[PDB]
Order: sequence, then C-alpha cells, then structure tokens
Amino acid sequence: PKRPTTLNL
Amino acid sequence: FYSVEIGDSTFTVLKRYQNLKPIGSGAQGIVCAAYDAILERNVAIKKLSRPFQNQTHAKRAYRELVLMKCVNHKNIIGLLNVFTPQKSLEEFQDVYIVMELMDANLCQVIQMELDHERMSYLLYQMLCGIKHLHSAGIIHRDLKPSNIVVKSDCTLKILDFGLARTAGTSFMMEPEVVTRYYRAPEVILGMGYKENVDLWSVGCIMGEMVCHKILFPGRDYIDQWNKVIEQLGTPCPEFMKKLQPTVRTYVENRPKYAGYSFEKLFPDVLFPADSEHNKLKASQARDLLSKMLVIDASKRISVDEALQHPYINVWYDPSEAEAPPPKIPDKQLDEREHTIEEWKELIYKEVMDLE
Ligand SMILES: Cc1nn(C)c2c1c(=O)c1cc(Cl)ccc1n2O
Repeated sequence: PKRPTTLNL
Repeated sequence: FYSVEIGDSTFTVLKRYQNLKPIGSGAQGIVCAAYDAILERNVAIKKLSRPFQNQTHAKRAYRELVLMKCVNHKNIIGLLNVFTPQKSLEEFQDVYIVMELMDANLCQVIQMELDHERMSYLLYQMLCGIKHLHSAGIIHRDLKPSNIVVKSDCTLKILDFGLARTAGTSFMMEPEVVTRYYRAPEVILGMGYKENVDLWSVGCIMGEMVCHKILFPGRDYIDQWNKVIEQLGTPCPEFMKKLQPTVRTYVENRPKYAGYSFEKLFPDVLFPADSEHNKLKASQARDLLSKMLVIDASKRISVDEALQHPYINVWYDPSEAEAPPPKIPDKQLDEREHTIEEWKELIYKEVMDLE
C-alpha cells in the first residue's frame, strides 16, 4: 500500500 | 541561566532557550515552547509543579525521569535534556525538562475528521508506542488524548511517564491522578491490574476519535462506572467474582444494564468514509474496538494481539514494532519506597549525571 505523509492540523 | 514570569511559579531555564512562552497547564507540572537556539528546534520545557515537597509525588517524577533516560522509539517521546536551577544539594527544589515540541496534541485531531489510513496509522503508532513499554514490563496508565502529540505528518508520540510503571499487586486509593474519563475498570474498582489496562484507554481514545465526544463522561469516580456499564452491559458474574469483597456488593447492587451492540454504539456513519484501499472498512475499526472497549480485564485484547490485527496489520513494519524493549538498572520495584528526603538526592543523582 502506502502510508499517509501529511496531516492538516 | 535566567528567568521569566509565568502564571505564578517563575522559571529558571538555561540561556539556550529563548523566546519562552507557555503552552499547556499540567496536572503535575507546567510546559513552555521555547526555542533551543543552541540546537535549532523549538523545544518543549516542563519543570514539574510538584518536585518533592511530599512523598507521593517525588516517587512519581523520579520514576518518570529514569523511564525517560531508558526510553527510545519513534512513537515514544525522547528526552532532549534535564537541568537544575540550583547549585548545591541543599538548595535543590526544582528539576526542569527539555524535549522536542511537536505540532499539537491528539486532543486536536480529536476534533478533526480523519479518513482511516491516517487514523489507521496513528493508532498503529500509538499502539507501537505502548507496545514498547509493555514488552519491557511497563504500564502507562495515563494514555489519554491530552498526552498524545502529532507532527503535521501523521507522526505520533506518547508523552508523560510521571506515573507510569509496572505491577500486578496494587490498588491506587489515589485515582485522583489518572484522569478518569479514560480510567479503566481494573483501575476504578481498586481491582488488580496486569498491564493492558493501557489498551482500555486506547479504546476510549478511538472512541474519542470517531465520536468526537468523550466516551464515558465522569461526574465523580463513582459515577464513572455507571456511565460505562451503562454503555457496555453489566459485567459477567465471572467478572464479579473477581472484585474485592466490598466493591462487590456495591458493584452488584447496581441497576443491571442492557449494554449496547457496537453496530449501535458506533454506527457506520461515525466511521470515516469507506474509501476502501484494503482491509480498511468501517466494520473494522468497530470490530477492533469491541476487542478493546471491554470491562473484564482478562477478556480485553492486547498490544501484541493489537498490532497484528486487520485495522492495524497493514503497516506492521517490524523495524518499529518488534523493537528491542528498553531495560533499566534495579532502582525500580514500584510497590516499595524510600525516605521523603533521600528521595530528593536520588533525584539529584540524575540532573547532575544528565548534563
Ligand atoms: C498541549 C500540547 N500541545 N502541544 C503541541 C504540546 C502539548 C504538550 O502538552 C506537550 C507536552 C510535552 Cl511534555 C512535550 C510537548 C508538548 N507539545 O508539543
């Protein structure tokens, strides 16, 4: 798959 | 080092920590987000509100530092530095702590609308973190959204060890510390506690990440129970037989509760759009929860079993899950203790060493 990389706080 | 006025207790931090400002309150201390010019990286500073002016709160910190020294993991905060604003063992009465400042605490994403993968990954991480301590016989007993920070890139880290430790034969009589909204049953009822109680929290957490509201609203420890059993059916007689003598009667005398089906406690909608990209589907997080959100202390899932479970499985990279558990010397026993004075020294045995 993949892994998330960003997280819009 | 200098000082800067804040709230009531003023600080006494080292020069390498400019533009110093407060960020969070603290049940055990205080914490600012000063810039470590000498290392480049705004750092988080906390000095502990309750040094060792007692007996029951020095033991806590002392245990937190040592755990701090011997910890290390991508999902577990790492000690950056420790310093003391005092000169001789006499004047000793304050221990400050440095550490990498993250982008915000889960209690932020709590109010965000994740979408699996991300959540799916944080959980994993959070899960990974715990796993560490466990795999070395350690309990956090305080995992709660407040003590969970991120970093704008789904990176996560657990924080605070002020009370963490390991046991098996102990009560509490002071749960007036381990924030109850996320207090486990074995905790609440003065029941024994293995070391998975941590997961409980973790559940109430997931709950908090999918409902947006806390999970078990406490009006006093005593009502805590009432609000949980009210949401998980009344525990089985196998469980009952487990409780101490006294707590039993009360616990039985309760108003027998229906309990709810998690298909009902957490209906589809409360779960991120089913943008399926694998074993990631609504019924999965829920399925997981129902393995965590559980009263009996023995029938509730675990870290080991956790990671290796479908809503987590995916990114199970042994490089950080089969992590070599951290160890310690022999200064830790937990149920024992020393003087209300030499405790101070053993603490000094740190601040000095670490510098
Ligand atoms: C609250 C809160 N928000 N953020 C961003 C925090 C916090 C913290 O409470 C916090 C606490 C320690 Cl001990 C270390 C770092 C911390 N960071 O980064």
